[PDB]
This record gives sequence, C-alpha cells and structure tokens, in this order.
Amino acid sequence: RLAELTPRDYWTIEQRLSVINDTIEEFSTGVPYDENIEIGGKIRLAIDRCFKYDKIDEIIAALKEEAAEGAKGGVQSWAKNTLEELTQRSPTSLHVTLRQMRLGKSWGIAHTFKREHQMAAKFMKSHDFNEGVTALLIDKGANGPAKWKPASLDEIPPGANISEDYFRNDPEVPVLELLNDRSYMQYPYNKFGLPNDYDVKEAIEKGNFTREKLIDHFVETRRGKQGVREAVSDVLDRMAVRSKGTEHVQWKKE
Amino acid sequence: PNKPIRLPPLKQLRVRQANKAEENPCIAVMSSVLACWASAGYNSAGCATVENALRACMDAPKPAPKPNNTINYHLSRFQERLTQGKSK
Amino acid sequence: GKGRIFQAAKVYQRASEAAATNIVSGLPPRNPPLWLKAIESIPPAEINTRPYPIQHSPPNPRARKPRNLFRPTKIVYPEDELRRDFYRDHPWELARPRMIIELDGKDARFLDWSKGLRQRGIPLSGESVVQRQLWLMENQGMTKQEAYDKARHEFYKLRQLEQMERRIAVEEARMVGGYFGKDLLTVGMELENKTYESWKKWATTEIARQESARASMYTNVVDN
Amino acid sequence: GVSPGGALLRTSRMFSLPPVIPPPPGNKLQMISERASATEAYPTHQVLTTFESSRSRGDWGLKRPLPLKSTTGTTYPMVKVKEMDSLEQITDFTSGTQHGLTLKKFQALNIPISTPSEIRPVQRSVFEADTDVTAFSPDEQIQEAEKRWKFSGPWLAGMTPGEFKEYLAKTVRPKRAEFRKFIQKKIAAQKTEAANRELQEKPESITDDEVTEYLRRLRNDNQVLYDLVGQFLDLAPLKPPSPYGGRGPPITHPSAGISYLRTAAYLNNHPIYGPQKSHPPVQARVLKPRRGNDAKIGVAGFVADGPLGSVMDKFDPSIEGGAKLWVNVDKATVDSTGRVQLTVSDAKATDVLIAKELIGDAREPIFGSAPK
Amino acid sequence: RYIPEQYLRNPPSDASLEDLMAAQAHMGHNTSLWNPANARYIYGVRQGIHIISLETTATHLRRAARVVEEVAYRGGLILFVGTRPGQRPIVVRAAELAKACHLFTKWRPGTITNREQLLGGVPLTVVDELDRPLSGFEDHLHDRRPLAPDLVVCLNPKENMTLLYECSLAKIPTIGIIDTNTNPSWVTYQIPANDDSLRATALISGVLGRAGERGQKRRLEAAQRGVVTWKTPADVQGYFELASARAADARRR
Amino acid sequence: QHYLMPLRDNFEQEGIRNFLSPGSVNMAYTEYQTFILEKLNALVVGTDFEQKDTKSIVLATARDPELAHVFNHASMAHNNHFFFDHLSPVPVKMGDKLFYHINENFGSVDTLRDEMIGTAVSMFGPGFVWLVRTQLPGQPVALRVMATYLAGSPYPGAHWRRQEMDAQTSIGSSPQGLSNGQRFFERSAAGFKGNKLEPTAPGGTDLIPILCLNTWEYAWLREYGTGVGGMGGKLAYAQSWWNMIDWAKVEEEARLETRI
RNA sequence: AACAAAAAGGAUUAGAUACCCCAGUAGUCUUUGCAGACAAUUAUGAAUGCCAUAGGUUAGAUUUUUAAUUUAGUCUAUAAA
Ligand SMILES: [K+]
Ligand SMILES: [K+]
Ligand SMILES: [K+]
Ligand SMILES: [Mg+2]
Ligand SMILES: [Mg+2]
Ligand SMILES: [Mg+2]
Ligand SMILES: [Mg+2]
Ligand SMILES: [Mg+2]
Ligand SMILES: [Mg+2]
Repeated sequence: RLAELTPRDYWTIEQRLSVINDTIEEFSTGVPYDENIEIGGKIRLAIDRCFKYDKIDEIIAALKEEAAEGAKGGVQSWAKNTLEELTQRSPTSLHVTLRQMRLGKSWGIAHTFKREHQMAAKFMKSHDFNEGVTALLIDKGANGPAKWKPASLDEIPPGANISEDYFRNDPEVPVLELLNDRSYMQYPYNKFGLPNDYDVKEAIEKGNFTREKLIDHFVETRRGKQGVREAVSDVLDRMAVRSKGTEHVQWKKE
Repeated sequence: PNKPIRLPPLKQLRVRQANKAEENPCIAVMSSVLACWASAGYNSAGCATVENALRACMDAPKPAPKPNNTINYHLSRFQERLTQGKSK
Repeated sequence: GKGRIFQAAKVYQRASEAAATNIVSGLPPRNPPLWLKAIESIPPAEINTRPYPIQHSPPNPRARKPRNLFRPTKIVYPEDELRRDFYRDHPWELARPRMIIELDGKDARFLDWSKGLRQRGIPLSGESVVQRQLWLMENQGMTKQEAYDKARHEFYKLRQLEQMERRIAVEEARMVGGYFGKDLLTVGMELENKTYESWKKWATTEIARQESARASMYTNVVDN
Repeated sequence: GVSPGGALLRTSRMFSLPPVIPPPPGNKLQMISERASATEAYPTHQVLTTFESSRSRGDWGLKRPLPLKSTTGTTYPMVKVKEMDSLEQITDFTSGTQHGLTLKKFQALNIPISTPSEIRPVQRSVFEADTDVTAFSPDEQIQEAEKRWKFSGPWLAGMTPGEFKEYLAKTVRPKRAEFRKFIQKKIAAQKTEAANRELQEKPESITDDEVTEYLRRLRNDNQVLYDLVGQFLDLAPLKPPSPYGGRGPPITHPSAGISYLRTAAYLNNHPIYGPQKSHPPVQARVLKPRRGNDAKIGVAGFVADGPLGSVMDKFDPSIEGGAKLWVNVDKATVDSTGRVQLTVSDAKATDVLIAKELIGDAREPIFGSAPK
Repeated sequence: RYIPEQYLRNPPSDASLEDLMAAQAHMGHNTSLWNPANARYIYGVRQGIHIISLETTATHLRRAARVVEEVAYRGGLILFVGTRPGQRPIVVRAAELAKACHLFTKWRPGTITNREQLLGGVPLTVVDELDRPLSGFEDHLHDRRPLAPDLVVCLNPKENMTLLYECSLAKIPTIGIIDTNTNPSWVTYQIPANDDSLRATALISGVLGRAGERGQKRRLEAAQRGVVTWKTPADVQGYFELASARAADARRR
Repeated sequence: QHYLMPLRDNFEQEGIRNFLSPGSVNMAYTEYQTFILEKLNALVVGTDFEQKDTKSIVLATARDPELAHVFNHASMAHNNHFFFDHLSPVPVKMGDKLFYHINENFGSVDTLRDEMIGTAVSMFGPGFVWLVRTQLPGQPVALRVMATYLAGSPYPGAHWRRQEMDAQTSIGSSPQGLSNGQRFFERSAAGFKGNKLEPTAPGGTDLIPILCLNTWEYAWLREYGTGVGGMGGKLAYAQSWWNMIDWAKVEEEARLETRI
C-alpha cells in the first residue's frame, strides 16, 4: 500500500508524512486487551523521583528508599530489582551515561553525533569496554562476570569526577565530518505516536477541558488511534488533579 | 443412473399449461350411453338408466374454474439461480 | 465482451484532468468538484491481481506440474478430526440446540481449558470436550484416546446432574403447592391426534376413489 | 504463527459447527426411496437456536437472515442448516424440531440406557468405568478386550462380500511384516516367563525362522490364533470362545448421547400418596396393528414393539386421533445400528388414574370421593 | 453484550476484528459462485463457502471511512444506497448522521446521466458555509442543472450496476460492499465483506455514518472560525459572473 | 453473564447495626448470591435467558416444568436481593399514609408485626414472608400477608410457583384437609388445561410486593444461632428485622393513592 | 429369404417421367482383384508452449473410500480476450 501512495511534487514534507501516518493506522488490529502500560502509574512516578538527580550516588540512594519497607510509593519489588541491575553495570558507564543525559538535553542533533564520536573514542581506550565485551560476548559469560576498573560505585569518592575526561575532545581524533550540514535542536516531526505529558499539558494549559472531556479531545484529534484513551488516562492519573473539583482538572505541580 | 442435468440458459422458464385443463365430466357419460346402444340396442330398456344420467349432465350447472396457478411467477424468480443463465 | 467498461478506479485521474484547463481557452479554469480535494491523497487499491493464496495445508511436494495455484485452500484445524470423533459417538448430542450467533466475538478471552469443561460465556457442549481434549493431548502429553476418555468422562458427570435436577426440581415444587403446565409428552401427543385425523379424512376420501373407480372399471352400464 | 484474524476465526462459533456425520446405516442390499425421506434414526446436523429478539429479525448467525414465515411463530426456535450457501444463493435449511423435541421428550421419560441383555434382568449402566473405556495399552490382554465398545477393526459378520474383499486386500494384506514383529514381541514373553519364573525360587525378541514354526504349531488349535490375530487387527469379538457379539459392536457410544442417567433405581415421592411403586406411565400411540402379526407403538416419538399381551389387534376408524395406550418404559438400549429400542410394558390401572388425576382427567378422583 | 438495535441507536465509530466477525462480515458465498478476480480478499474455504479475511475487511473499511469523512468535510453531497428489503432503517439512519441523501428503493436508470428528465422539478436551495439558506438565487434555482452526488455508498453493488455505471460515466467516486461474487471493478473503494447479512450491513453503514458525521462537525466548526473548507461550485460560480454583468450593464445605464 | 451487584449502604462492609454482623451479611449475600448466580449462569449460558433479567427469567420459567430448576436460582436471586434492598442502617419512622392503611387493614402495626413474625415461625421451613398489595379493578388497595416456600414468587405472572401451602401437613382426610386437597387438584387441573381460576389484570398489577422477610437458614443460623433455650434463633431474627424495615421505601413502593 | 436402381403395370393429375400402390432385375451378402471420386465435416491439417472459472459426464488413481483430491478424455455455460 505504501508503494501506491503517489504524492505531488508540490506537497510539503508535512503533507507527505500525514498521508503515510493515516495509511499505517489502517492496518492496525488493535492493542492487546489485557496487557497494561508497564511504565505507568506507580513505577512511572517512582522513575520521576529517583532518576531526577545529577549523581548516580543520589539515584541509588533514592531507590533504597523505595525498596525500604513502608515506602508509600508501593514499588518495593521494582526498586529492589533495579538496584540489583545497577550493581552489575559498569560504574564508569553510569557516570558517563547520566552525564550525557543532562547535557544532551541542550545539544543539537548534529552536534550530538560529533561529541559521541569523541566519547566513543575514549571508550575504545578505556579498560571497562574491552573487559565487558571480552567477558560477556567473546567469552559468552564464561570466566565469571566482568571486572570493571573500580570494583563498585563505593570506590569512587564523592569529589571524584570520572565524566569530564570523556566529554573533552581529543585533537588526535579528527572531528566527525557529517554527510550534510542539516541540524535541529528538536525533532521536527515526532508527534505521530501516542500523546505524552507534553501534549496533555499543552492541551490543559491552553484550554479548560474536564476529566472526561479532555480524554475525548485526543481520541477525536487522533481519529481513533489505538491506545490514546489508555495513554491520556494514565498521564492524568499522575500529572493531573482536580484543582477545581469535578469542574475541571489542572496539574499537580502548582 | 445419473442425476438431472442443469438446464442451459433459456429465454424463459415456465410451464405451458399451468392449470390442468380437465375434461368435460360428461363426455365419459355419453361414451357409456353409446356403449349400451352398441350392445343392448337403441330402443331397448337396459339403457334407460344411463340415458337419465346423460340427461342429468346438461341440467346441472358447470363448475366454476379454479384460480390461476402461480407456478410460472416462482419459476421466473429462480431461473438464473436454477439454470446456467437466461438467454437475451 | 458483454460487460461494460467500468472506469470507477480512475474517477480522480479523469476528473482532475477535465478540471486542469478551461474549455474556453484563454480563461482560468472554474472550481473543481468538491470531492476532488477530499480523496486527493487516498488513491484506490489494486484490484484483479491474483496472488499466491495462503496455504492452510502443505502443498503436495511430489507434484511436478501443479494446477490451481491461485485457488484459495481449505481451512483445517486439529480439532476437526476430534469433533468428528465425538459427534459420531454421540449423535444425539446434535439434538441439543446450540447458538452459533455471536454476541461480541470476545468468547475466547475467558476460555482457560486448564481448569475444566465449564468455561465462561459458552455452554457445556461437545465443543468443550474437544477443546479440553486438545489441551490435555498437547500440554499433559496424553494420547488421543487417553485425553479423549478423561474429558469425555468429565462431560458425562455434568450432564447427569443436569437431568437429575429437572426431575427433582419438579418433584419438590409440587410438595409445596407448585403446579406446572403441559409437558412435551402431552403436547406432542395432541399434535399427533390433530394430524392423524387429517390423514383419516384423506384415507377415507381416497379409498372411496379406488373402490368407485374399481367397480366402475367393468362396463356393467347395460343394467340387464 | 497465525494472523489475528485467523486466530479469531478458529475460536469462532460458526467454525465450531460439527461436520455432518454419516446417516444411520441401513440394509446395504435393500431398496429405498430417494425422492422422499422421513425423520432419521438419530440427528446428523446440529440444531441451531437464537434469541427471541434476533429471531423476529431473522438473524441466526448464518450468512443471511432466514425467512420469517418459516422460522417465526412456533414455540421452540430450532433449525437445521444443510448448506450455509447453496448454488441458488440461499441457505438450505429446515426445521430441527423433529429431533430437537424428540430429545426433550425422551429425557422426560427419566430412564437410563442399559447394556443389551440376553434371554434374571440386571440393568447395568453403560457409563461404568470398567466397560466404558477406549484407551488401551499394547499389554492389554484378551479377557479384558470384551469390556470395550470402540474397536478399530470392522465386524466381519456385518460386512458385505465386497467390503470384505476390499478389506482383505488393502488392510490385512500389507500388514504381514508388522504381524511377524507382533509375534516376536510375544516370544519375548514366552522365553522370559519360563526363564524368570525360577529366579525367585529380556530375550533378544528378534527372530526370523522361529516365528515360522510357532505359527505352524497353532494350526492344530485355531482358537488361540484368532485371539492373536483379532488382538492385532483390533477386531471385535465374534463368538464366546461374551459382550453381545450377536449383532456386533455399537457404531456409537452405547448411550449415543441421548441420556446420561446411570440408574432408574429411585422412587417418585407423590405429594399426597407418598412414594410410588413404579415410575409414572406414559401414553403411547398404536401404529401398524397386528392384523406381520406384530404391533408397533409410538412412545415419545420412538417406535417400539407393543407390550406382550382390542386396540392393538384391529384397526378402528371410529377412534378419534387413533388408538392410544398407557404403558411404562421398562428398559431402553441402543442397538448396533444406532437405533434406540425400548422394551415397553403395559401400565397398571391405578397408576394411570394417579397420573390422570394431576392433569385433571381422572373421572373418579382417588382423593376425597374414594370411600373404597 | 449484544442488542440487535445497537448498530442503529449507537453505531460504533470504528469496527474491530471482533465486531466484524460477530456481525458475520467474513461469510462469503459458495465457493462455486465466486468471482475469481476478488480472490485477493479470501482467507480460505470452510463450510463450503469462501471466508473473507477479517484483516482485509477492517483495513478497507477504515479507508472508506476516511473517504466519507473528507467528502463531508469538503461540503460534498453523499448518497447512501441500500435497496435490499431490510436495509431501509440502516440507510436512512446513516444518511441522517452524515447529513446526506438516502435511497432504499430501486434506482431509476438515468437519474444521473439523464438528471434533467428525472430530477427536473425537485426543489433545491442555496446555502452558505454555515448551511444557512441564502436569499437572492431565485433566478438561478429555476434555470439550473439538477444535482448529482459527490459520493455514493452502495450497500449491495451486485444488485444495482446501473447506478454504479452512471457514477463511472459521471466521474463520481463510489464505495461498495464487495462480496465474494461481486465484481470489484464496479466501485472506486471496495469493502470486501458479506453483503447478505443485515448485521454486517448495519455495522459497515453505521461506521460510515459516523465518518460523515465526524466530517460534518469539522466543516461547521471551521466555518465558525471563518474558514471555509470548500470553494463555490462551478455551477454557482458562473452565476456570479453573469450576475455582476447585469449589474455592470445597469452600472452605465 | 449475571454478576453480583453491591448492596444498599455498604452492608457488606459494615452491615446492619443490631440485625446482622458484617460477617453474617457477607455469608448471607456475597458468599451466597454469588453461589446462586454461578449456578444460574451455567443454566442460561447458551439460551435466550443469557441476557435477560432475574425477574424476566422468573415470569418466563414459571409454568414450564422443564425449567423449574432455572426458576429456583432466578427466583432465589430476586427474592434474596429484595430482602436486603428494604433494610435501613437506622430505624425509620413509619409514614402517616402507610400507618393508616396498616391499621385499617390489620388493625394495628403491632398486629401486623405478630402476623408476619408468627407466620415465619409457623411455616417451619425456609421461605419468604411477603407484604402484598392487592387492588382489583373495582376494589380499593388492600394489604395482606403472603408466605411463600423455598423459592416461590408472589407475582401473579408466576402463580404457577406461588408455593404458599405445604402438601405434607395441609392435605388430609379431615374436614379442612379435604378442602385443601380439592383446591390442590383444582389448581393443577386448571393450570394444566390452561384455564385461569382467579381473573387477573393485565401487567400483573394485582399483587405488588412491598416488603419481604428471608427465613432461610443461611441468613440467621450463624448470627442468631440455632435458638435453643428461647435465646436468639429464628424468633429473635424476625423481631430484630422488624426494627430495621425501611418504612420510607416500603410506603413508596406501596403507592397508596391519597384519598383522605 | 428380404429389400430394391432398371424395365413394366395400376392410380393420381390439366398433363405425371415422378411422389403413392401391385409386382420386380441388377445390386446389397460370400471369396479374389480392379477402381480411388464423398457434406471422406468439427464446413476448423498435424504438433508444441501457454491463459481464469463453473456445472455435467467417461476410464482410473488416492483418501478420514461419506465425499473429496487428482491424471487423461468429452460436452454445456461463462470471464479475460
Ligand atoms: K418390393
Ligand atoms: K407409372
Ligand atoms: K471435465
Ligand atoms: Mg451476496
Ligand atoms: Mg460391404
Ligand atoms: Mg487399391
Ligand atoms: Mg462418410
Ligand atoms: Mg498432414
Ligand atoms: Mg464421445
């Protein structure tokens, strides 16, 4: 069917993406009737409280609070599992990873691939990468688990900063020359999926809808896209409260 | 033994005489009268009864005809569905 | 070719060309039909192309020049063999009326044949035995005969309680002043009476035809 | 592995319709009528039903809605579909009440189906765990092969001279090599029974020439070989040297799925008269009087032989609605041809009065106006 | 879970695989009475008939709904046509939701190619973007060619090919329910499905009725904002030109 | 399918103040109404009664002898819920209109108390005691007490199962015994032949049940014990019940036409 | 034996070689040669590769031999053409 779609030369890229978006939504046989949103509600709320810091030490500290008995979050089973994972991940990778997630939010897409080319170059020289790959993939788990440069995160003192070394360009590594000079700070066309907090927020801060009326605003705007009612309903369960009673609903922040 | 064939496309599927064209009920009585005259004679007395039956025929009224049979209407509904088609 | 030339798949191409220019050369074209821009980006789908249909059963490998390649194939499931076995051992199970009318098509969402024959939404029927048998014959590794006997015996004990409850339910109702209407045994006989009479009238009126036509066969009209 | 559309159709209701089973077998060499056909012994198609709100619309879950004139008005909505769409673009259907209501009328008799007996009446249910079994082990011996009711091999006495030749040519002839192996497995039991009976004071099981001689030894005793041949081909027992091998095994379950009661050993507690001696009588219709000198009666839609004992001797056009007789259904069984045969017996006098009293037909009611 | 009057009282906006299967939309005709051209929509064979693929019916139905919604969004005249006996309540309800025309009796041959004879004395009216009747078109409505539908939704193409052939000549797009024996070349947008079931015809028709209703709502909402989603037709467009000419003639005089 | 619906004022959670413990009402309604509905579902799972309502199944399976077992579960579910639906968390003051008809028909509200309570114990069997409203086309509204047996229904459309008089201790050779026996066969014969004994109005507007008292053992055996020694038992159960009646709602459903 | 060009007779008819009738020889049949012309036709040379269906029918084959599937023939009615 995509092969049959013959656009006009004078159609903008927006019109072309709209024709393909409407064509993909015709072959949808519905989402599972019983499978529920995995990262939603309690777990989704916990992620926003535990992964909002700028230090992996504080993140793990917050997870221990959730896993503790009596935590009002109710995600004890989830928090305990994530902790058992982070301990196995490379401690250096966690610092470098958490650092780029905070910096990449202000980078351009073209500037991103250039910085990562420098970062990746530093990992080839590092010890964890060569050890993790040789121990897990080449050995297929044999010879026991991996052995990172620091045995754990406790070896890295608070004042230590093992990230800046990776975010510093190396003059011996030429800058990555891209195939074109295009770039942008945010995806120009990334609103063809389900509505997220950004979409629901804009609709609330713009209009004055209600609990049920707001859900129908998206179910109609997306022309019956499977999962909109479940997604919009979840977003309101977390980031929306009856600030005006049953009349309308606003965000919980303020 | 084979089964009935599937009729080819016809211009119209119908029966010629829908209602049975029954015969005059007395033409049989006259034959009986004519049968006695051949065996018992004309001016005989044995045929005196059959003659009375023959005279009773024409003195009685003619039964009214039956309503038309709607067979041909239903044959025309199922023609294309029962045969190989309909000729134009 | 008695058929006519249908160009329904090219209404847009034909309509858009007729609207491109004006018949009065030297003037701008008039406004096109209102539907032209509506289906501008919704072209028709390909038709009349014969694809290789879904093969519900393996095609004959020994065939060297196979025919009927573009012919849809028969849908067959492992349960077809089981349904035929059960309903042939229990022909009168077909007399129990079954409603094949669908309600919402969501029957298979509450069917967990690991529990037993009694499921949600569907009645206890020969289908339950086939589904229960198939589950045992696949999960518990039982054989066709072993799984058949198990699901088959569970099915009998349930039917027995259904028949024992009708009799007892009516017997106790009368012990406390409960009366009922006519039953099929009585209603069924009355219908036979009314139909038997119709036959008696036909036979009585049809026998008079033979005896009269028979006696009149001889030409005894002379009255000697 | 299957698309979501194909997954729904599989569990669909219309896809769960059972295939049309072959009709009840009749005399193969006997003549019949092909134009007209009456009710069959047992049903072959599934009876369908709808909701009262849907029947008024003609919707029966089929391809098209059915005509209202021939499907509305009656009490029990029942329909039999022969073809969901025929060459006339119509759903060839018929009423299913001839069998749908025959099942309800039979179950109203409240009688089980017992195993056929020979002529000490001992009515044994057909659902017993020792007799009602179909899964057997290769070690299954002969003494326990009579309890079964479902055999893979045919009944040699029931086949025609033509069907028997086709069987000998296409079923038993290409099984010679397999049968020789079946003997070797027995030899494994013959050489171990005598070699392991003294240890408490397996054999090679693969031979070529020893088998040829063992079979010759059995030529003096043909009975021990037939039991060995029948056990391999899974043939139903024929003669005693027990499980009613007269007419052959049943082509269906001994109950045929018409009744699932396992006994009639119970008493009916009457509201005023306490428990009863026998089950309530049932009125029957007389068909084909003696004057064949045997009479036929219609009980609950089934035809049976009249009681061993008038109205059943000579036809009487004066009787309205035909001659009718009150009787009691003693025993019900399913023969080898799939038919349901009832051993009817004449009903008592007082019982017919008790039954007529409830329905309001008794002339002199046994209660109130019965001084003696 | 099911009420026979549900497809009319509250038709669904979109049809799922379960709704289509429950409505008997997958039951084709006998395998012998099949148009081998439309073997592309057949899933298999069972019970002696052809089974239409549920995925194929759903995809084609969601596509037709888009066509109905856009034609109604651009101010087009739609015509729902179901002529079989028990299809009058279905077609009338669908046309009501979409603010369209209905036809439940035998189509008169020539009502499109010969509309001057058959639709000569039927009254019309001129309306603006808000469907408000405009005054001052009395001279136009008297000397005007009758209207033809901008879209035709046929619920039984097999039974009326005269209607569909006139749409092919008049260059009018059409939507049809194509059963296993129907020729798919008769319509522009096919909906492979059982056309003999009043339960499947009510679902398909109700879904297309919601599409038209959803399209009319957007057209009238854009009008309140002062945005017209259509342009004056060529018929009325010419009237404005010669109308100003008569005013231009009197301009000097 | 038929599913269990919540109670009036969260009786399942707290229960009545001094009539039934939260654990008793749980075993009486939740653990029983659910048990009846599970069996009711299996009987109508593939029939026309699959989506019909309880009262609709009652009137439709009243006379048919091949559906008496379906009637029991449908009638029991309807009668059981009818009992809890008329209970109040706090005693209610009897309205003036209802307080008048009760005195005019039964003489005094206290007389009606002993009549219903007396009938519950005098019946010696699980059943329901109803407060019926009878109004013939020509006669005025009149209240009476009807006592049904195990699962009998009071509605006139289901008179076939108006099980209100046992046959083991009411039909005998005594003078009054023979009279009951005659009425027994007169009903069975009239119902069988289709004739109607008591002409009724269309729509079953003759009898309109207003109040009910469930005397089954599962509702009081646990709370009020067996009753040995005069303490508790089925007697006290009927007494405490009389205090929690929703006379406000009872008067409503009665629809006593104003004529004062 | 029978049938039957020819020859001949009797009728019919305006006339009647004729059509009809009473009879009747070659010839048809057997064996051995000659002869080679036919609406010797499917008004269609033989052969090969290929193109979508439906309903019958003929001789098999396979199968859960009910009835389906399939190989090779033949006919009917259609699609694309
Ligand atoms: K001659
Ligand atoms: K001559
Ligand atoms: K052929
Ligand atoms: Mg059709
Ligand atoms: Mg010759
Ligand atoms: Mg030669
Ligand atoms: Mg020739
Ligand atoms: Mg040649
Ligand atoms: Mg030939």
